[PDB]
Amino acid sequence: DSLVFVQTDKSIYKPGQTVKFRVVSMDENFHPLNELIPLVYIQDPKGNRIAQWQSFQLEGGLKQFSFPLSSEPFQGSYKVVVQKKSGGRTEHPFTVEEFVLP
Repeated sequence: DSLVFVQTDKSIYKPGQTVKFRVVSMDENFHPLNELIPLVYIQDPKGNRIAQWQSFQLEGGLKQFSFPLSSEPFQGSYKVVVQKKSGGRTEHPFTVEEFVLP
């Protein structure tokens, strides 16, 4: 039983930008944990797993990832999903949008 959570460097990204997120783990008293996470992935508005990293171990209590969005990506709400060994899961949404007219 540890506290894992996800954080993106932004809440809203525009086409062409690289999404950067961090997976963090800690215990009560906020002690950093070098936890081995079984799964973390990004899901787009259509429900696709456009990126996925397996069996990685946190260093210093966290691990950073990045995902370069294409120039014409689906727009709307995405989500980073992390699955911890204990079977617990955590979802962190983020959006990608810009709109046709400036």
